[PDB]
Amino acid sequence: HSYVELKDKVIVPGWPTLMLEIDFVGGTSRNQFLNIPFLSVKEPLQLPREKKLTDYFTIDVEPAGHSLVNIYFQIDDFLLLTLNSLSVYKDPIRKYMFLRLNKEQSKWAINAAFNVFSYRLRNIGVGPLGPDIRSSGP
Amino acid sequence: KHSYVELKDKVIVPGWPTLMLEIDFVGGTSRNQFLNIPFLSVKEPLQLPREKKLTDYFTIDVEPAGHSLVNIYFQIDDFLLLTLNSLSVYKDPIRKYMFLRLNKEQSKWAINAAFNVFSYRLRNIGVGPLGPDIRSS
Amino acid sequence: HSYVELKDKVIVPGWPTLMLEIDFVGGTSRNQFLNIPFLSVKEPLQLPREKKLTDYFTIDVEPAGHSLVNIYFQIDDFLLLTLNSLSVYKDPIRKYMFLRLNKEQSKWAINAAFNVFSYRLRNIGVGPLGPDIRSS
Amino acid sequence: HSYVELKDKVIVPGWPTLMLEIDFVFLNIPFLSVKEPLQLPREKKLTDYFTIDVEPAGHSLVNIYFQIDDFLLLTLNSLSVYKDPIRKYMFLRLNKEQSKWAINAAFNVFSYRLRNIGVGPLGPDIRSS
Amino acid sequence: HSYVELKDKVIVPGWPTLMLEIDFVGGTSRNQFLNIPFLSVKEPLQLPREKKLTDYFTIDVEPAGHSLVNIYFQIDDFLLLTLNSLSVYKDPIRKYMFLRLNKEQSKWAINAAFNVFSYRLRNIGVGPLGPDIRSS
Amino acid sequence: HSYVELKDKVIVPGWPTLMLEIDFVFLNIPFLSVKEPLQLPREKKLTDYFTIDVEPAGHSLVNIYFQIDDFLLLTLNSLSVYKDPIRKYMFLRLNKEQSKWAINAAFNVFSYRLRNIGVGPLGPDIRSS
Amino acid sequence: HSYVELKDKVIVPGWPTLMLEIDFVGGTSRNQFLNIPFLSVKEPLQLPREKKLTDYFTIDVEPAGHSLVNIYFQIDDFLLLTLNSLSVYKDPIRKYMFLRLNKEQSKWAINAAFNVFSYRLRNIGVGPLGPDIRSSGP
Amino acid sequence: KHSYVELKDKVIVPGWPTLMLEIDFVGGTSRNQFLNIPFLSVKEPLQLPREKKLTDYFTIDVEPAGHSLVNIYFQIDDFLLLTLNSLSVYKDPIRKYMFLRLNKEQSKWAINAAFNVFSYRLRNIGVGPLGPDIRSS
Amino acid sequence: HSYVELKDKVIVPGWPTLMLEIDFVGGTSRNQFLNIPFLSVKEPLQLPREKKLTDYFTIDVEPAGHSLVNIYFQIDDFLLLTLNSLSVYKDPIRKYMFLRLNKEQSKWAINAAFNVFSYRLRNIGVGPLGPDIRSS
Amino acid sequence: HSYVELKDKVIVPGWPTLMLEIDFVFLNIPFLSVKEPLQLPREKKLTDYFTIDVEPAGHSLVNIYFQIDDFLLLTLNSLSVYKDPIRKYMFLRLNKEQSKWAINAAFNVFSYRLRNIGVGPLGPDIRSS
Amino acid sequence: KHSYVELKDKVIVPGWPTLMLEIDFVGGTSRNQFLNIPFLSVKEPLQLPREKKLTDYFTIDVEPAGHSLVNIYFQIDDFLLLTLNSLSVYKDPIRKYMFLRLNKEQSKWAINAAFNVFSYRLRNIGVGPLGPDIRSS
Amino acid sequence: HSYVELKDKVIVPGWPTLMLEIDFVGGTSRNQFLNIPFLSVKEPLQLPREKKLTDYFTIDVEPAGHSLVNIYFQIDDFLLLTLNSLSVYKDPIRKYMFLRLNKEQSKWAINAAFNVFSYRLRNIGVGPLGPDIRSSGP
Ligand SMILES: Nc1nc2c(ncn2[C@@H]2O[C@H](CO)[C@@H](OP(=O)(O)O)[C@H]2O)c(=O)[nH]1
Ligand SMILES: Nc1nc2c(ncn2[C@@H]2O[C@H](CO)[C@@H](OP(=O)(O)O)[C@H]2O)c(=O)[nH]1
Ligand SMILES: Nc1nc2c(ncn2[C@@H]2O[C@H](CO)[C@@H](OP(=O)(O)O)[C@H]2O)c(=O)[nH]1
Ligand SMILES: Nc1nc2c(ncn2[C@@H]2O[C@H](CO)[C@@H](OP(=O)(O)O)[C@H]2O)c(=O)[nH]1
Ligand SMILES: Nc1nc2c(ncn2[C@@H]2O[C@H](CO)[C@@H](OP(=O)(O)O)[C@H]2O)c(=O)[nH]1
Ligand SMILES: Nc1nc2c(ncn2[C@@H]2O[C@H](CO)[C@@H](OP(=O)(O)O)[C@H]2O)c(=O)[nH]1
Ligand SMILES: [Cl-]
Ligand SMILES: [Cl-]
Ligand SMILES: [Cl-]
Ligand SMILES: [Cl-]
Ligand SMILES: [Cl-]
Ligand SMILES: [Cl-]
Ligand SMILES: [Cl-]
Ligand SMILES: [Cl-]
Ligand SMILES: [Cl-]
Ligand SMILES: [Cl-]
Ligand SMILES: [Cl-]
Ligand SMILES: [Cl-]
Ligand SMILES: [Cl-]
Ligand SMILES: [Cl-]
Ligand SMILES: [Cl-]
Repeated sequence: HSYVELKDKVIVPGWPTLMLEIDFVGGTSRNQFLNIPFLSVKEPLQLPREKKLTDYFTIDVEPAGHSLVNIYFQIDDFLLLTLNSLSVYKDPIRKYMFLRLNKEQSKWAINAAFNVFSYRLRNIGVGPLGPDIRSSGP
Repeated sequence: KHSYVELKDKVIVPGWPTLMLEIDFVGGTSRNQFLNIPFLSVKEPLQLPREKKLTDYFTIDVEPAGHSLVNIYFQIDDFLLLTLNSLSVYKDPIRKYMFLRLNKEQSKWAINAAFNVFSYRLRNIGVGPLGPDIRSS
Repeated sequence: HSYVELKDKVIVPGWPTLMLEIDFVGGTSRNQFLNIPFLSVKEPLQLPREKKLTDYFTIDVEPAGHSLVNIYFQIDDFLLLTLNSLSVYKDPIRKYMFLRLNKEQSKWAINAAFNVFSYRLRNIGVGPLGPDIRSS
Repeated sequence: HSYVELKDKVIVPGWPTLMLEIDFVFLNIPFLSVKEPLQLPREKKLTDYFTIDVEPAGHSLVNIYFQIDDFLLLTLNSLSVYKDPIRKYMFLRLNKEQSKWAINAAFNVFSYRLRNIGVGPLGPDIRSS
Repeated sequence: HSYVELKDKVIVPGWPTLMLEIDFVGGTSRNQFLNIPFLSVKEPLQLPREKKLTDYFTIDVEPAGHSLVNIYFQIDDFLLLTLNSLSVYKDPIRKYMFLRLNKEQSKWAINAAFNVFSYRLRNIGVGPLGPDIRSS
Repeated sequence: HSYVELKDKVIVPGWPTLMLEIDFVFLNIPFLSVKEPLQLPREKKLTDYFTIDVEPAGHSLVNIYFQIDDFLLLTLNSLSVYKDPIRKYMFLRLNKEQSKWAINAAFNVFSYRLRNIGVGPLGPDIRSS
Repeated sequence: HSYVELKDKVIVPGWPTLMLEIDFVGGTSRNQFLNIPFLSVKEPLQLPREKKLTDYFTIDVEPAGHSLVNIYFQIDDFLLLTLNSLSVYKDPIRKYMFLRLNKEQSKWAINAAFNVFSYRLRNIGVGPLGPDIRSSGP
Repeated sequence: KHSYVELKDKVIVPGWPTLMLEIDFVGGTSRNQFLNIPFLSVKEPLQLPREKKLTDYFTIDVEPAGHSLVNIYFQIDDFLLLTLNSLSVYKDPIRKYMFLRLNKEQSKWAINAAFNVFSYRLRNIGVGPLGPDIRSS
Repeated sequence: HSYVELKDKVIVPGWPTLMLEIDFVGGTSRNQFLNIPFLSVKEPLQLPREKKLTDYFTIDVEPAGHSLVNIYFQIDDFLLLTLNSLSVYKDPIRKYMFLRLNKEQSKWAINAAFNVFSYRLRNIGVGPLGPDIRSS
Repeated sequence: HSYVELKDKVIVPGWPTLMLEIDFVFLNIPFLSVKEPLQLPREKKLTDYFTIDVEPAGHSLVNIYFQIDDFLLLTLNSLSVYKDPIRKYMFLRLNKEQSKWAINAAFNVFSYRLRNIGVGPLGPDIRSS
Repeated sequence: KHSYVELKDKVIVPGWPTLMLEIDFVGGTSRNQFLNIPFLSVKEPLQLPREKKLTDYFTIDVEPAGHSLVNIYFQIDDFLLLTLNSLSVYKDPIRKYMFLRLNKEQSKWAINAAFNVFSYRLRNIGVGPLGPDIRSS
Repeated sequence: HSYVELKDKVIVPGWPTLMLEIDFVGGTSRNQFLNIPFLSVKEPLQLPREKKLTDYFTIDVEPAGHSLVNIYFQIDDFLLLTLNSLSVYKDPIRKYMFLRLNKEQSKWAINAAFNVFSYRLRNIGVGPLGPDIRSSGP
């Protein structure tokens, strides 16, 4: 297989957001969390409270330059189905993915030597013009 | 259908007074870092009527445009649009539906605040001593 | 006249550096100074006895974008002669000039509404590969 | 001779890393992807092989120039994943914030080292796929 | 006229803060500045281009006790308008005012025989619960 | 809702302690007398449960406001010697010197923790008498 | 039993002083000693050079507030007799006592987490007006 | 029997020149921390005769008043009492036997020095620019 | 007149110290101030309200050798009276004076081409053996 | 009494050392050559025996004055290689740079200690020849 | 045989303009530390002809004189010697072959650079405000 | 035996230099090397690449004052021959030697508590007037 890029275009302004929050080992201050707008979704995600994220969603942080980091992903079939069914951009999710962070995003990941303590997905809702904005594409 | 178009950098002209967009978030992390965006260069200061308020004329909306960048979307009432276009040093740049792009660092901040806007304002900043000489040059 | 750009190329790796230290009105004690590498010079800029860079310079910060700022300057006739004779890049200095700050450096000027409290000159030396680097 | 850039493409996602860490009188910079760990002889130290010079390259950006002795160069070029990127005369670019930090320190480096960073759980799969 | 007290209640938890940074004549390099949280404001106090707080203010430290000191101030007409329009507490600012330093803060003014070297304004932001706190 | 004060009376001489320690970008504050040690689950950390906000409350004094997640609140209220003092929204007052320190740091907290402090030789006798 | 407060009023100005000096674990600089004027005495204390203070006098430092500490005491009968016989205020000493320190006094005790390294009593003499002052009560 | 009475805070009047009591201890810990006590507000500066000295007019005595607080006790000769009362902005506050209270921090310092006074003085401090306007207001 | 030497002996171990803090034009943010123990005094030098040491002093750094520098000063009449009445060493202060910097202290003045940005006065206390030491 | 200088001649090349180390609110000063290591009783600490006072002695140089309790004095005088150099009242001189450092700290010492430094490979031969 | 004689400290006269010798090394360690040596006090500024250069008039050579100290040896052309002697406040101190001694700290620096001179110059420094009053006194 | 001083006078200006470089344990920054001009030599030193310096040349750093250090030396017969034959000052080298460093030289040695990591001899060549200078003695 290969690891396919999850590109920026899966973020569609005005649609609720799925956010991947990452905390690194030795992080003390919370403004050190790496928060990544991950996917725009038609409705918020809800996983079976029984199931854990760690069993359906593996992440891995690697260096990609002198101040860049990439995030690599393993996504279980059942979550890929769920995510593909929520995603506003049409079915962008594959089993093996990655996305590139910019230099600003990468600062704390480089400092913790890519050592991850905890991660999660969080549903982030929309602002006052959200419907208008998504309705307004050219 | 209308379109959301970009208020680009060219609308800031060096030497002219500045209209500054100031946004505060609800649960923004890190202290003493503000979101101050020079918004539009103006020939004369903005002055809204005393009884009416800004949020009757001006609505904003911060959303993500990708895995790192964030845009402020906004809707501008017809009255403030005429006023702002008439004051604007750049020729009539203002439209009813727009956005401006945040930079890499500002995006990070807005993301960290979960895009959650507590308030915002528009403030007049004057010019330094060489201002007159800079615009007339 | 026109305000002509003092561009990045007048900083040449391996030569001592002329630097502009700026303090903005407001902010916090925690705030570092804004420190702008300004000109690569043959040798340290020495001012006449009892003088300061404020005595030959006049600066004015103006926005140039949604997160960008330029610094505009007016440079006195004698300092103009001085900096043109120390400059590594051939005679880059004019009386009316500006330089463009990046989106990091502008952050500090914008939150102070462009208002400078003070500035002064600093001279910076070169490390152990300096001459080697400029030769290459 | 000329100081050639050690470009970002010497970093290969999936393989272990050499982190350049620098204390100005602090920054971490991934430096080189390697096939095996670096470990100098017991009775030498990095500064026997490696000189660092931090230098301004514009009105905001800063480069780190460095000179690599021949023994460290043949060693690093053998361990490197990317094929023989290392030369005697080189530089690398710091970002907007690293630069500022460097400027604030008047470019004075107090110390520096090279540290082996192992890889994540998908590491071997990323590079092998 | 009378010197009216700018009391503690004009600092309101959860709002940005206006601060007065004072340097006293004498003392030591080790001495921290005297930093007095002065006014809670809607937004940061921005001064007109090229101006400083010294240009609108006049301060005078006098003892008020065996280990107590007050700061007296005379506030210029335009800054008076400005601070009364940013104030969170409703219009607390008068032209002639004083504030009472505590027995810790007075220690620093008394050992300098009340003599100020300089002062300037600082603006301080709010943490992650700021708006939450002011709402409650 | 309202931020209620965590008063001094939650400190009971004789019983072990929870020390709030805070590093501004340093102060120790006895925080809560507890019957048994606090120890969070292995895979969480304090800042998952606990937000701190330092704020000026006059011309000299400073308070620390904080928000406590429900799990940490039920946990702390069970261990507490004083009966259920802990709420979701609270503050505590710093002294004249702590305040100054806080002001000098522009109220910026770099880190904070909660540490178990055992008791002295008369500890059990003090509380039991 | 209970632990009885040794109140300020046992300090009678103009009379020599008994001082309790406390040093904490990890104290480096001597201006970190906690010195407490403990009792006013008619004459200086002198314990049998044979006997140790630690056998007749136990101390214990506890928290009492967010920046307050209290000192708790166990006083052997023989020292209580001795102290009661020296004390200017009439017989204030009991077997189980405590006194409250203010916030200023408590700073280094809070920093060492109440961990005591060493303590002692010291006789502190009087100034030039001492007799006049003690003679002058209203 | 006489009594030792308190020289209270009210005898310091803002806007008037200050008579400052300065005490040095023998083995005081911590450097650059002085014991400077503003002592009495005066209409005109104090000036003792050149030949005579302060310790012929003024005697001080630092003692503890409890487990934390410390008082400076003092005895003031009849000549300096007349002089000080005549100079005092507050109406005749000075008596022959007095004390003033030290604060929590100063007590700690005096305790740490074992109350052991090396020397002391009385020094005139002037007024700032608003002084005149503050007392006549 | 002549510039008379303020010699080392006017610093007397065990007494508070009067110090001159100097900032030179140029250099680096990293540069410590040049701090010269200047006079041992009975008590702290207190200046009149609103005044600074620059208001009574005039200084001029000149070289005295291949790595040596002296500081020359002109001292105003009232400050002359003040420092002569606080001096521990009997009346050492004249209107025109100089003091000799050592090869370490001159290093800092020479690299700035003798050019001072500012100076101010500092007062330094004494440790726990101070009076003991001066008595001995 | 008088504060007498602890001169350089109390340092005897070849014999182990007592290093005076001082942290201003950092300097190492060889202090005394000793025949055997110093080790205080378990329940005491240096500052019980030893007071330090840093003081300016000219327009550039600084001395460290110190007072040595009688027990530490008899102990140090027995271990000393040079014969009984130690008195109750003493001082030592700092160099041009140590001084500057001391001045920069407003002479404020945060801590100080005495550390045993063993000897080199020729140590015993140097002193015995 | 000629001799290399010392340019001693006496040739620097306080109150007069300074001729400063500035030396840069090739691989000198430590940043922002320069080798600036005040070289000779002069009545008027030095000004070499525009076409000719310093290294045609002036040659320097840094060597060790022992286990710690280092001397700068130099050779001075006949033209610059006449010029420098005529400008020199001190009476004719310059000869064709000389040296000056470096101090303990400067020696260390020169040693660390392996004595390896990259370039050097002579620069005029003026006088402070009391200059006139200092030399005429 | 005794340890004989290797005095400054063995440095003869204008003649190439032999330099003893010393690095101390815990030295991080290279401007912390102690470099000592050791001997002036008629030609550069060249030891049999087979042989090590450590077998022919032992060094030892000792304290000699509150800010002074001395370096003590053991020099094998074969290197003494070699050094004596190179040395410009006539035959100054003995088996047991020492030299005194000044206070400036001693700073980093005192900081590392005299603990040596590595040392070596390095040949340092001469400047543009070197021959003239050595020819010019009075
Ligand atoms: N995404 C977004 N949310 C905003 C904005 N302004 C206020 N908010 C609030 O922040 C929340 C998302 O972080 C939204 O509430 P809701 O998501 O709970 O409906 C929304 O009401 C904005 O400009 N963008
Ligand atoms: N590079 C990398 N390391 C990780 C990640 N998550 C956890 N780690 C841990 O951090 C270490 C690298 O800093 C690895 O251990 P290892 O180096 O002992 O193999 C690994 O266990 C990740 O996403 N990327
Ligand atoms: N709280 C307290 N602890 C003390 C005191 N004296 C010594 N200690 C020691 O300090 C520790 C608390 O900081 C205790 O150990 P423990 O916590 O392992 O029981 C105790 O042994 C004291 O007076 N009070
Ligand atoms: N208690 C006290 N002692 C003083 C004072 N001034 C000087 N001293 C000296 O300090 C000592 C007590 O610390 C006293 O000596 P004595 O106690 O040895 O008799 C006393 O002489 C003072 O004001 N109060
Ligand atoms: N004093 C000294 N110690 C050295 C030297 N070289 C190495 N050392 C080591 O440093 C230590 C002293 O700091 C010694 O160990 P030791 O103290 O355990 O005997 C010794 O092994 C030297 O030249 N002088
Ligand atoms: N010793 C010395 N070397 C110098 C000087 N100026 C330049 N150099 C160069 O430094 C080198 C010695 O460190 C010399 O080259 P070389 O020794 O390779 O011949 C020499 O050319 C100087 O003034 N003294
Ligand atoms: Cl995609
Ligand atoms: Cl667009
Ligand atoms: Cl544009
Ligand atoms: Cl360019
Ligand atoms: Cl300047
Ligand atoms: Cl109030
Ligand atoms: Cl200001
Ligand atoms: Cl009682
Ligand atoms: Cl009373
Ligand atoms: Cl009162
Ligand atoms: Cl002298
Ligand atoms: Cl001043
Ligand atoms: Cl000579
Ligand atoms: Cl001379
Ligand atoms: Cl010899």
